[PDB]
Amino acid sequence: TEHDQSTDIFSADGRVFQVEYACKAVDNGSTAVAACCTDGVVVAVEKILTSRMLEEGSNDRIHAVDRQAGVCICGMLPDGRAVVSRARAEAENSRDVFATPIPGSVLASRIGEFMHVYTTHYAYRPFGCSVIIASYADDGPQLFVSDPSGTVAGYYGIALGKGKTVAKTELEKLNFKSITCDEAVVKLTKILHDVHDKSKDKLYELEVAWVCNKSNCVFQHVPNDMI
Amino acid sequence: MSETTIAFRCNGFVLVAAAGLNAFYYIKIMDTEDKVTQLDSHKVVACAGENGPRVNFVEYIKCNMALKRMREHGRVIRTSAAASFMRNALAGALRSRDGAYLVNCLLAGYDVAASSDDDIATGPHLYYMDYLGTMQEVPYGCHGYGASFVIAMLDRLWRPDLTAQEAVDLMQKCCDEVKKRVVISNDKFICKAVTENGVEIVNTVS
Amino acid sequence: SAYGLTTFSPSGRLVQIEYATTAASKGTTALGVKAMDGVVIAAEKKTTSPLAASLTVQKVFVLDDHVGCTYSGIGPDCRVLVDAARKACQKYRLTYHEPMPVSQLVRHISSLYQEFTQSGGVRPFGCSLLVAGADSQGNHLYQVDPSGTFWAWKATSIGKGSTDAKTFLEKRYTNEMEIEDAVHTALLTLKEGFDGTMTAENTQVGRVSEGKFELFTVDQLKDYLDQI
Amino acid sequence: SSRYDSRTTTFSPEGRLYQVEYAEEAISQAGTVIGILTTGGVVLGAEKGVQNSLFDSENMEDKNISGEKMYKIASHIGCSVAGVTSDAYALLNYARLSANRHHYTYQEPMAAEDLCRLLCDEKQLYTQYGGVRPFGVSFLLAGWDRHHGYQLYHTDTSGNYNAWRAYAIGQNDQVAQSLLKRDWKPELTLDEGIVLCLRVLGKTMDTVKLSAERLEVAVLHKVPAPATQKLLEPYGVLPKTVPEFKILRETDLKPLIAEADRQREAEEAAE
Amino acid sequence: TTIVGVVYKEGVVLGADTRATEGSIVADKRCKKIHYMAPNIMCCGAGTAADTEAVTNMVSANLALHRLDTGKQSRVHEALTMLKRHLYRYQGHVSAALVLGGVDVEGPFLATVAPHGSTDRLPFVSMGSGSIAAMSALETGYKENMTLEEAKELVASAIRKGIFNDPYSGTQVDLCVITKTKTELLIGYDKPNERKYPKQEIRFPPGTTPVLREEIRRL
Amino acid sequence: FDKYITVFSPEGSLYQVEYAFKAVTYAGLLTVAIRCKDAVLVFTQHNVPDRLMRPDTITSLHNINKDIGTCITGRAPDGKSLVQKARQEASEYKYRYGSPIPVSVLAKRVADMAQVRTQHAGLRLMGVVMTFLGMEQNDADGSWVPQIYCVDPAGWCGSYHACAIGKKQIEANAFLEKKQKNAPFHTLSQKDAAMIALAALQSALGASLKATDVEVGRCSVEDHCFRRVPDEDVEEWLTALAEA
Amino acid sequence: SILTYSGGSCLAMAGDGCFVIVSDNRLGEQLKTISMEVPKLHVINESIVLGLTGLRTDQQTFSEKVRFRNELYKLREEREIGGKAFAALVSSMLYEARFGPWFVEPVIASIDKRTGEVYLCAMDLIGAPCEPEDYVCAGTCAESLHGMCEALWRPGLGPEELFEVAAQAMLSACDRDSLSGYGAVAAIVTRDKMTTRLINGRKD
Amino acid sequence: SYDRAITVFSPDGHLFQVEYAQEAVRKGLCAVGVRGKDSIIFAVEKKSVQKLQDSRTIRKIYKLDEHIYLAFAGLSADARVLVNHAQLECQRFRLNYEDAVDVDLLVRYVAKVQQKSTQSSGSRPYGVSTIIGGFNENGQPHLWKTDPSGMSSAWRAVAIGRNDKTVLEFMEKSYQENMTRDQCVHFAIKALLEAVESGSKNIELVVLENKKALYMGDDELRKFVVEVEKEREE
Repeated sequence: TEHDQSTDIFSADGRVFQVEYACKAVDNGSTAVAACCTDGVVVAVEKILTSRMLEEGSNDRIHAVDRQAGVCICGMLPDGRAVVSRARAEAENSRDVFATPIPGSVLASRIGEFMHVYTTHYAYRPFGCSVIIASYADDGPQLFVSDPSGTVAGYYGIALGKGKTVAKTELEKLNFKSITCDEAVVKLTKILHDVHDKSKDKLYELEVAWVCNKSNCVFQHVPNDMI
Repeated sequence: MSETTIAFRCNGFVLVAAAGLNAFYYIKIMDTEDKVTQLDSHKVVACAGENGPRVNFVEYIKCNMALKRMREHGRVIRTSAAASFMRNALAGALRSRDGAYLVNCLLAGYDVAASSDDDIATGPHLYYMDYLGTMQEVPYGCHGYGASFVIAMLDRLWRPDLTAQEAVDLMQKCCDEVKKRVVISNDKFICKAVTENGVEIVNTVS
Repeated sequence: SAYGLTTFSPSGRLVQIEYATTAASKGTTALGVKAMDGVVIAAEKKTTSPLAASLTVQKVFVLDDHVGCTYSGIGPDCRVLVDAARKACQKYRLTYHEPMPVSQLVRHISSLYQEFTQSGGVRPFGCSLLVAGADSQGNHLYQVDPSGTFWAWKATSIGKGSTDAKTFLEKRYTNEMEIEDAVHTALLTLKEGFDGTMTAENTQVGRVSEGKFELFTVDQLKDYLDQI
Repeated sequence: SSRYDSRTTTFSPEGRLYQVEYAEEAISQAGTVIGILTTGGVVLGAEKGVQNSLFDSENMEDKNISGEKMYKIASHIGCSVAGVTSDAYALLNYARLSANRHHYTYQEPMAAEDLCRLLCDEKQLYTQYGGVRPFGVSFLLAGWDRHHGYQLYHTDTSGNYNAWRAYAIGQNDQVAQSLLKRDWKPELTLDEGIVLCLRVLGKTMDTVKLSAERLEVAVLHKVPAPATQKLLEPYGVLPKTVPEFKILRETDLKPLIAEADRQREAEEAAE
Repeated sequence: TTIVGVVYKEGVVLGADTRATEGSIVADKRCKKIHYMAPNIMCCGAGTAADTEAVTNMVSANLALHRLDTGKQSRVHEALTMLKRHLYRYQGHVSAALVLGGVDVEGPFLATVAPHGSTDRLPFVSMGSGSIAAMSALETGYKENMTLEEAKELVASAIRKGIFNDPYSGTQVDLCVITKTKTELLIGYDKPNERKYPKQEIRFPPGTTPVLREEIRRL
Repeated sequence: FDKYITVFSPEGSLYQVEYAFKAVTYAGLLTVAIRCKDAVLVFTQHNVPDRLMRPDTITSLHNINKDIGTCITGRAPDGKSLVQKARQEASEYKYRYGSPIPVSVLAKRVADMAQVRTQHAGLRLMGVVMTFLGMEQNDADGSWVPQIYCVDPAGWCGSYHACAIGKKQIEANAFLEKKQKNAPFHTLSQKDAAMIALAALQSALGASLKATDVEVGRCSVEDHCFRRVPDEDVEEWLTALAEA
Repeated sequence: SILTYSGGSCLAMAGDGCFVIVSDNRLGEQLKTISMEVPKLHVINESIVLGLTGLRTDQQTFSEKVRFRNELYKLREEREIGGKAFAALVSSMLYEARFGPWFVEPVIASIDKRTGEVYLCAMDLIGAPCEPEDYVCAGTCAESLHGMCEALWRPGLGPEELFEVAAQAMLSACDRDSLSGYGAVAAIVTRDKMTTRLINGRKD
Repeated sequence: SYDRAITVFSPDGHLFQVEYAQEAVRKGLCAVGVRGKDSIIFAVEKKSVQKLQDSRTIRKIYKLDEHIYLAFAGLSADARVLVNHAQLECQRFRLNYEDAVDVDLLVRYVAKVQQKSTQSSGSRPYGVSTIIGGFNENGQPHLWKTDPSGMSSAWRAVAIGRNDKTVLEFMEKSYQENMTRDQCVHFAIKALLEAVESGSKNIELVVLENKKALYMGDDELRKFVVEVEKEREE
């Protein structure tokens, strides 16, 4: 069992255990959900509070990375913040060098590449976060997830963290072709209130954001009255 | 060329002389600087140029020769090997960033057997060098504005079998002709002999 | 990583160099024979399956117009030595405007093997080479091993079937063979150790003669196989 | 990755450097090598391995630069090695480069003890800095210089060197060192030295007759100086004799092997 | 120097004169100015001799490495790209002008490369100090789909205009023919400047020169 | 110790290289490539387990340039890192020599990237097989010929008439060997080649395939470019197989 | 001019199985003469002689570098270098200093021991070679030398006749030059032997 | 570039790499220095007498400058590297300040090189202890010792290497101030023969006086040993 001490070693079965362990940190974190409508994309996440004395906005998990795109972090927040910085730099590079807003599919593939490189070298460890990427540039609305292995995929709806098995069940009873961004906020918030476990985590709040036609394809937090 | 240096070898010695002058434009600061520097027990170098380059060049050669001595059981190095090292330092500097050392030298030595295994021909040697790194063994040689007058005299009067007394006389005639014909004042000379017994000052020449 | 992977052991052995030499001695069989007017080298190229294209598999390489090589052991390791050798030959022509002698090329290769037995962070190469070529001093055949040691030979073999091949060559070798009798002898020696039927498609052959090194094509090799 | 570092340059608990000791054990397993100081030169002799019939010559144009065991470093310095052969080639190139740079800078030959000291400093460096194994080589060096005449040095895997009138490294070095301690004398000639070398190799190999195909012999001696072109070099001065390193062939050894077999048959008679 | 090339029906013909000068003196009356690049590719050079020599040797060696790696015949466009990239990096300080010609699987190819690194692919070119005179024969004589014999006569006539009218060109014509299958070099294809008056022989009797000293050495 | 870094074991082997090959099967998918008279085709399983995933974002096929395609088999993000390095290589080649890189040359360059990690300590091997597809030109007549080249984690590089890679590759190769005995694959039409590749997938998976379960790539003499084949063209090859 | 500062000239000629190579003896600083005993020839091995002209510090530096490379060649290759490979080596060392050159102009003569073929080369200061079959010349009286050889040389001379022609060419050219003279030295090389002679000239 | 940490603290404040270096020093041959009125003696044990050794022995007392000498104990190859550094520093000092270097200042430079080897990543300590002695430009003698940690101190007499602690107890009793050149040579030979077996060719010796240095010959040394062997019987 020396094979699980660094990310630069395969096990006999063809696995990389340090990356699996990093994934377990995401699976024990707070729940997130997201949905891709015909207008846009909506993201929502549960924040577990550690004190009743925090200001509002503390330890935000959702961050803008360009005018038209945003990221939500699951698992370890300071690791997520390092990925947010990288993503900001790739979006700026696309505007400065190629004179375009970065397409959603390209942004997700660069984030994946960046995360993968920390699974290859004896001197670094894998990130302990999964990132939800939400974008609306010239390729339409797009929602992607990148995990600690650096694997990247596109979704119509998705859930992450410790409530994900149940939350997935409830996202399967939505109609993705038809739904608008105002309905979505009500349904997504409901799923998150229902999976919350009241024994373990006593204090919590919800954080919600979107990018859609209503907002002029600007990625932003929803106004706190719509919850 | 404001300072003249002269040297010549005969059968058991080399004589070396150089002018004492230090100047600042047209003002004589002093006229007794010794520019015939001793490098080891049986070797001297006479250099012409500004004080800064002259002193920094001879201290660099002296240091490397002392280092080489102690990584060699304290044995006297041959004159041709010292000449070869100096030439290589002058030529090196010419193609370096700081530029050439503006000095012109005459190197003189008397080679002596290291041990009983040594099959070196013992004798006096004299090498002319210039600031570019040119190096030639010669029987006599000079630098400075006075050089051309003295060289012609030596072409006329030098022989290999001069005695020590005839040679000291001949060096005094050479120095007097520099004073007679060169506008730049070279009023005092310092002279040294290199022999099988080492390096000594010749006091009767000035 | 910048520490050494090859180290001495209590009886004075360097075991990673032995283990690399064991990997070389489990490769497929190659051999070489020096005649009085040239040199031949040959090697087995059996594929694992008939879904593999035979033509593209290379066991014999041109290093320059006068010299070539073959190998046994780990193929991807051999490619690194073949690229370094090609480069050295061209660098020698740029400086002296003549072909690099085989003695000098072998020494260049040998010093690249020696670095991977001492530098930090690397294991040794797991292949032996046979090098054959022509220069002003004549025709030459050399062997180089993972230690970096090299030897000049009249005939020899490397790889799995290498002991039986060397016993067979010791009997049949003479100092007065012509080049064409050497090609015959080389192909006969391979056939002894070969598991299955030797064809012009599953074997490869190269030759030094008249100061040039050349791979046989499949067609040329078929003519020689129909005579043996 | 740091948990797999073997720590080659780390002291161990009695001030020992284990990699240096283990490399010394490798030397003691190699072919025997002998050196002898005479009044006419230095002799170096080595046992070659068993001689297969399929071995070939490199067919080099000049024959006195390298054999199997003996290498020229400069016109006045030669050597013989025991240990890891490819490591010896790396240090031999370093020595060749050092000795010829000195001649470039001073236009005279490098002293023998100086070349030996540079070589040993290159070995010491790998025992103190840089995390890799040391060289596994021992050299006998033969030289001539104007300071001390003929010299014979030995170098070891720690980077230490010493001077000798006769010495042996490799396989049977306690047996060889005992026979030399008996039969060496201050008044040996070059030919008497070569015979004394063949008899010592004879004994350690353990064959009654000396195979001329299983030995190698080199000498460092002084020969008449060649041309003296005073037209092209008007101030060039050569001496009467210059050092030369020579590798003896099978037509120079034939008479000297005879003399070594007769002295072997008259030492088996008294017993 | 005068150097010339044309494309014909099945190939390329390159030509050059053979004089080298320093100042107003003729240093070499038979300098070779047609250099080997590959079995199917040749180059003529004008400019600084050392620069021209160095560049063509370097690219010829890198093309040989690339044939061993890939296993395929060298393409004339590759040679052209490699020359151009080297010349551009040195901003004209490496002063080589070149005419490159050869034949590969896409047919005949002829181009020039200027010292600053610009190129031009054309069906007839000239470079060097005789280039204007030679180009006057090319524009009057060139046509589409020349035979091999027409093309050799046209290149030789262009080089002779340089030889007779430009002071820096002279002596004789060298040609090089490059086809799909072979490359043929024809040194001294035309020699229109023989001796008119035979060289008077000036005999010095042995012992004429005074000698002071002598050394001998056997080898 | 030999189990954890790239050094030799006593039998002459490299264990991190063996284990990187188990990573290829662990991923659980199967790929098959085949070359016929005028084209080369590649068929890979399209797995979208999760009903909420957007299928057109999950692919194992990628263009390296206009004229060369790859298929990744094994650890997916490892394979995407090699796609980016191959893209960079093909673009350096074009700058230096002024022409697009040939598919045999590119495969060799990627094979050298792999060999470097088997011989230097501290970077993990990539647990993938990369298959490269493209047309290459002959110097004799100037005609174009399709090629398949595979590159494995040891740095081996090789060309094939047809190949299966991934889970149950042993059973799918056996199957193609049988079919080869009837007619060499270089005589076959696209349709006949396709029926052999789809039959091998089905036989080895032990299931039935719809067009949405496979993604297919192609280069041809007619159109050099590497392109995805439309679902309708695949349906008609499966239909044609179900009959016979 | 930097190439004419130090003085000196060199010539080489080819014959039937032989060559002759000749230099002057002067060393100066522009019009001042330092020494009258400085020949400019260097024997590389039995088959090859190098003549170097140009600035004297670069003649001494460049010839030492060439002798150092030649010593390492012999230990690596275990053979003497031949004339064509030696000139290629020298050209490569000059081009390495393309943009800050050595101020020297080499003349090289050699004879292939086996065949008896003679090889001559002259180079400019950045390494461009010229390899005629008759003669090569360089130095301060190059223009005059070049014309004397064109008039006196003819094909197929033996050692002694070829010597006479080369000496007369060198002495006539030096008499029209202020910066070269004080006699000459010559080497005569065949397959079998190498002779050297000192030629008497004027003293001005 | 290897940059591993080699010399580290362990749980009771020990630096093991430095103590192991100090063990290599105690295994080494014995060396002794003695300061007199106007002389300094250095005496060293030699490996052994052999028939085959070359008469011209390799020197194990080194000259650093005209007026400074060094003896050592421990690993001979590490000591040669330290000697080389100190020779360069003596010449660097003349180049920068014109004067000849003082002995105490050269000892500080050497001690600082040893100390750095105990704290630099990627390298082990020197396994060497040194004795350094000389005269300033005003005729006053100095004698110093350094250890592998970089600690330096001045002594009137001192010993290092094997049986250092025995030779040091002998010297503590018998040492007297202001001894003569010959009385010092006697005292040093005597101290060495507490550790060493015979006194034939297993001693080398250097006598350093203001402006003169001497590697003692075999004949003058034999005289001094018999005189000492006679007094050890009493």
